Amino acid sequence: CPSRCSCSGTEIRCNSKGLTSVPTGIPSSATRLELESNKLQSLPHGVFDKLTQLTKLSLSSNGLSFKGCCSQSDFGTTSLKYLDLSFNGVITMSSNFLGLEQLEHLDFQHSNLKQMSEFSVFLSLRNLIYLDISHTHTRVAFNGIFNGLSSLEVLKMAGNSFQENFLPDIFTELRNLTFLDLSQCQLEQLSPTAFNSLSSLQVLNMSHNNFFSLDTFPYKCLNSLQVLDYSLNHIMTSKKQELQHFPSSLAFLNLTQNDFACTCEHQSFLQWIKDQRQLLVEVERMECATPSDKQGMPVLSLNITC
Ligand SMILES: *[C@@H]1O[C@H](CO[C@H]2O[C@@H](C)[C@@H](O)[C@@H](O)[C@@H]2O)[C@@H](O[C@@H]2O[C@H](CO)[C@@H](O[C@@H]3O[C@H](CO)[C@@H](O)[C@H](O)[C@@H]3O)[C@H](O)[C@H]2NC(C)=O)[C@H](O)[C@H]1NC(C)=O
Ligand SMILES: *[C@@H]1O[C@H](CO)[C@@H](O[C@@H]2O[C@H](CO)[C@@H](O[C@@H]3O[C@H](CO)[C@@H](O)[C@H](O)[C@@H]3O)[C@H](O)[C@H]2NC(C)=O)[C@H](O)[C@H]1NC(C)=O
Ligand SMILES: *[C@@H]1O[C@H](CO)[C@@H](O[C@@H]2O[C@H](CO)[C@@H](O)[C@H](O)[C@H]2NC(C)=O)[C@H](O)[C@H]1NC(C)=O
Ligand SMILES: *[C@@H]1O[C@H](CO)[C@@H](O[C@@H]2O[C@H](CO)[C@@H](O)[C@H](O)[C@H]2NC(C)=O)[C@H](O)[C@H]1NC(C)=O
Repeated sequence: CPSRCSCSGTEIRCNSKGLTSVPTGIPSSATRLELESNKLQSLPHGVFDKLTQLTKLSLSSNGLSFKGCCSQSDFGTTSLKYLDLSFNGVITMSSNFLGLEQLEHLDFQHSNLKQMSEFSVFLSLRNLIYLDISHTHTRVAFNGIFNGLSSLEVLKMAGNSFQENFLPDIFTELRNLTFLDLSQCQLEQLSPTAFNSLSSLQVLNMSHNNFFSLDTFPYKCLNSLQVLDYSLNHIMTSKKQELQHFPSSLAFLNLTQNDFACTCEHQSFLQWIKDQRQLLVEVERMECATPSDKQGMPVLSLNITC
């Protein structure tokens, strides 16, 4: 077993050891390798060339930058199923996962991704089930960003942003999605058809965007949806005057910490909000932001009159 590592079968873990270099003598038989929470600032060229049996690799939480990710030439193996490069430096995409088509789990969270959003870099990853590109300084504009991800079930993309603060139809190929995190993306508007193909979606996180309205129409097709998180937006009205119901599958609607406008101008919307009581969570944290004389009051404890 390499120095400062723990070995079990073909698995090697060398985590939180303050390592500045990759341990020497890692055997070619290794199938899983974790070097997480260390101080690796660079990897010598072809350091992984002998690790041809690797199915799992995590380099999470180091100071690594990749001038050309990601390919079998970068990691030696062509049988990688799990790659975690989260909490690192700059990751530039020069190769579209050449030789890494077996990937099932991919994590880039809190690393600065470059040359990804303008292209369809995931085109070959027909087996990918989990993708995390949260907080990657990604500006979404090109609609084909996720082309190829037919099998995807979990998509986390929190802490990014969209051209024109607009959510386009970027999920149309992702029919197997069960979890979608779009929180903290500065969103203000969405395509009415953005979620129409997502019949298996169970959790949709829209928390801490910049929406001023809430409607039921974009969620009409979401007949597997259980949790809808709209906390921390600026919701005070709806596009449509006549709001319907959310899908019957829905169990939780989070509207806490929205800047509700408790005025006669929004009597109808607020009445509809009251009627969603059985869906709502922590109702004490649903408070009026305006007008001044009602600021801080729980929305459900108010009867607005004109
Ligand atoms: C927010 O509003 C609700 C409902 O609004 C109704 O309030 C009543 C008083 C009336 O003006 C009506 O036109 C409104 O639509 C308030 O809930 C109601 O509270 C009153 C007073 O406690 C209840 O009245 C009582 O009714 C029973 C018979 O049902 C009588 O025996 C009593 O004498 C008494 O009059 C009424 O039942 C409540 N409504 C129901 C059934 O939930 C609520 O208090 C109010 N909140 C505030 C303070 O803003
Ligand atoms: C708005 O309200 C919803 C519903 O109460 C909150 O959703 C909750 O979010 C947390 C954190 O994501 C979930 O906890 C997670 O649970 C799974 C196990 O199911 C576990 O693997 C994770 O480690 C984590 O603990 C929780 O399940 C979820 N609640 C429900 C009922 O779905 C949400 O946090 C609220 N939003 C904000 C910003 O407060
Ligand atoms: C989407 O998910 C479903 C599972 O709900 C996949 O369908 C299964 O596919 C396997 C073969 O890999 C079959 O053995 C199962 O019988 C299928 N389940 C049923 C009953 O439909 C489907 O392949 C996934 N789609 C993609 C493109 O990955
Ligand atoms: C939606 O995303 C937000 C973050 O954008 C989640 O809220 C955070 O939850 C974690 C627990 O995993 C806490 O450590 C943070 O303090 C929370 N942050 C905020 C914004 O208060 C939220 O849990 C997500 N919702 C769902 C349903 O998963």
